[PDB]
Amino acid sequence: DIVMTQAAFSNPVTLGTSASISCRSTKSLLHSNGITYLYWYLQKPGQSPQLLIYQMSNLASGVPNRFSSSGSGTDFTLRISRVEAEDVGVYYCAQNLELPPTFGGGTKLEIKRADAAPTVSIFPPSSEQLTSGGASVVCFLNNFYPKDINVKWKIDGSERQNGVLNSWTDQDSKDSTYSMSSTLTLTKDEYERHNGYTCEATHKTSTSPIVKSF
Amino acid sequence: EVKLLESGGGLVKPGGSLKLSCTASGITFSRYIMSWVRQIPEKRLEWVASISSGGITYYPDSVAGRFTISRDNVRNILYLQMSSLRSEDTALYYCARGQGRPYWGQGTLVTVSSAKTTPPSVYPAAPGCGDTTGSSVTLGCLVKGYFPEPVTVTWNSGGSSVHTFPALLQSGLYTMSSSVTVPSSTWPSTVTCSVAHPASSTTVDKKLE
Ligand SMILES: O=C(O)CCCC(=O)Nc1ccc(/C=C/c2ccccc2)cc1
Repeated sequence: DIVMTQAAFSNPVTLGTSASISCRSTKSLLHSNGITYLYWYLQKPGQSPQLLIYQMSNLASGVPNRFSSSGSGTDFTLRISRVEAEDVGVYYCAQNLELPPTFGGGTKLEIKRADAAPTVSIFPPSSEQLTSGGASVVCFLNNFYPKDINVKWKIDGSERQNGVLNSWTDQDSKDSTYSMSSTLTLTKDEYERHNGYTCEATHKTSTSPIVKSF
Repeated sequence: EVKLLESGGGLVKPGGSLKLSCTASGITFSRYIMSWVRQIPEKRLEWVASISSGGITYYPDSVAGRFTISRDNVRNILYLQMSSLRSEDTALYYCARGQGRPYWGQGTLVTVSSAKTTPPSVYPAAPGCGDTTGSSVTLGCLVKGYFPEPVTVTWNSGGSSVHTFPALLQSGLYTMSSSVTVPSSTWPSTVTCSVAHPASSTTVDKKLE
């Protein structure tokens, strides 16, 4: 098998500047007909894989000329000029020279931007949910940067670490920020015997942990 | 136009069988090495099977003996007959014309499990007692208790400040939430989240307040 190797990440790139993604093959992809059978495709969160370049240097349909690929038969570089926010995602190199088809592990493109505090919004169990016996409290920490952040729950002044679930999005294709949700799930009974719930968000930007409670 | 379209995916019990199909416009399957590839949670493509123009079939060990790739040259249809399905086969399956300029479809989902297809419960997430009732308000919809995972949340279709978070498996059922942001000067104009779950042929619309 022809193994395709790429780094899992690349350094964050400033909007408007160039990004370079490397890839290497264990065997030359240069065919006897003079064509190099290397292709690149992109995978964005919630979207199907999109072909970017094929036969090493040919742009696929709808791909802007900001994208280009260069290299030899075994060492390649995908270049993205004037990086845009919507360019975030995972870039894969792969070969279609011979069977079996093999693909690289993909390189995630990271966009560097100005820091931003998370907009915190908390919500108590919905009436419709309580009527069914359930009881989950939700709070969003939206549009923050960098992606490193941490949330903490406090029920009646006490820290409730058990029963909490967190979910993070990938870098936003428009604002280049990150978002996440924290959901403390418990029985309506456990919820009732208490009042005053706290969703605490301690980022690394400020020293004033944005905390929301009800 | 030129496009490939996979179909036939769905829920299947461990040890069961399923047959996927692939049709296309603008591509004559009989002329190429046609393949099937699949995308699992890891999100890294895995080759499943290929068939040359000569009709020779190729398979990786992972499915050798259980999967059969075939082609109907006349009707121009590609097939992937699966058998003795295993939980490890769960994935999004793609049909592909890999030579030259690669072409592949949108993929078809195959889920192997004993679990049951459960509809989603949608709960509104709006501000209540003592909130930041003002410019820019964060609204949302909590979706839980569904299966399989495929579910789509849409806000009046015209949503640009939406944040749909990755679903998380909980006791065998998936749960996810979606938040939206809009200026208070337009909150009283009807904000609705439409949750679609084709797996259960269910669509739930919740109008926030
Ligand atoms: O003539 C030859 O043997 C060389 C061609 C071999 C071939 O078909 N390779 C090949 C087969 C299938 C693929 C599929 C790629 C893919 C990429 C993204 C999503 C879905 C599918 C990519 C390459």
